[PDB]
Amino acid sequence: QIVLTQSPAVMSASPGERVTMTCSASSSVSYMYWYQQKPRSSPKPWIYLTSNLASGVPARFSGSGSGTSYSLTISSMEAEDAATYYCQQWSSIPLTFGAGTKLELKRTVAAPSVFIFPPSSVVCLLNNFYPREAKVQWKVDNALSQESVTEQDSKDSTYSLSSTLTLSKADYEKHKVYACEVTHQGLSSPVT
Amino acid sequence: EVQLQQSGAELVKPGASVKLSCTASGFNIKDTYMHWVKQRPEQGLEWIGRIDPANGNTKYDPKFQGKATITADTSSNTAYLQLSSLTSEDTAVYFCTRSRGYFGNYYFDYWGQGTTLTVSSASTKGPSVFPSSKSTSGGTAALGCLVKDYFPEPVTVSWNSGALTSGVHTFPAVLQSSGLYSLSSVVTVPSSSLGTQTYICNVNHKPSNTKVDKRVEPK
Amino acid sequence: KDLLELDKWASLWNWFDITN
Repeated sequence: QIVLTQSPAVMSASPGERVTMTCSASSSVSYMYWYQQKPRSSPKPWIYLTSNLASGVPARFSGSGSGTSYSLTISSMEAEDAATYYCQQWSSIPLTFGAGTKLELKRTVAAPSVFIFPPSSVVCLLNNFYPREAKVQWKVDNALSQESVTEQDSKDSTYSLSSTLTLSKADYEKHKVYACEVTHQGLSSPVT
Repeated sequence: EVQLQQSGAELVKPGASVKLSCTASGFNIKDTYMHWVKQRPEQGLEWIGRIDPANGNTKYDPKFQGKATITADTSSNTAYLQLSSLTSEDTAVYFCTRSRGYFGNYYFDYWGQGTTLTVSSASTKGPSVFPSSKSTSGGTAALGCLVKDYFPEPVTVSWNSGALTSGVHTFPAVLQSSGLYSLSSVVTVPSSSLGTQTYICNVNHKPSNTKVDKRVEPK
Repeated sequence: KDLLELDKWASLWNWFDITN
């Protein structure tokens, strides 16, 4: 079974610069096919027959390669391209896909703003931070939940986190201070 | 103008059978093949198989055979996908596409809208729901609701039916170890406008038919 | 019907369209 190991899986790029992403196979194939899938939408076909664009694909996109070397390159990146670009072959059965590379926009370095909600389950909030990497640590009475991160926002290309600390009503009235600590990227210190 | 009309979302029991649909419009299916693709959530695409609508040329992924059964109706122009012994790994979103072989350059030109499938045994659980000096930051105060302990997805959450458009963040739900879903939906207001302008989260859970209007009042 | 839905069997069919 010829499988497609696609790379770089996670990447970031701003507008104007070129973007090249590959999709190598475990055995030599003759053509590579590219599909772009936006969130909550069916995958739209991009490149067919190694280097033939579809109807609505901008001419800035282009493919190339031969054998197991197969890739997709963008002349100058724009904004409405941030999605996953799954690859596929048609040379051998079963037909396999790649795991797709997630494309993100390169925003300016910005730390988030911390906020806490109290149960009247404690909910902590992170708003509009780039990049997406973050570390959340709950501290109930200085003693060390489920995370939730939104997609890259279409207005500012920033992410937002939501950590939901679940605690029973019996253990909620036993302690006092309920804090939420965050360590960001640009910030050289933590918050609470 | 070519479209593929699939079916709606499903919720089956662990081990039961379920069949999906894909009504192709704008063309004759006998002029092409029909392929189904399974996409595990937050993961990649998995090719299921295909069927020749005119006659028997049905292929499947050898790791997918026995579980999948793809049929077709020539006069109805609709492709069907039957599954059996639904498990937690089978919980995924399923698509529908076509391929004209060499004359259509092989690539999947037109895709369906996609169908979401879910497998569990704790069915039809209505959603449970839940502004202070520690919720504000620089003239902007954060407030929201907590939609917890509902099944199955999704739960539409709107604020005042069109108000407070900007600054809204309805986070994707998490699968708690209890078996039920729970998400959050916050919204940012001004310094003292939280108590002046009335804000309310409109949580609507269509599966359980549970429409809940919760009012968020400051502390 | 593999010879019409597979990749390598396209350069072959390209030669039928220029030799018919």
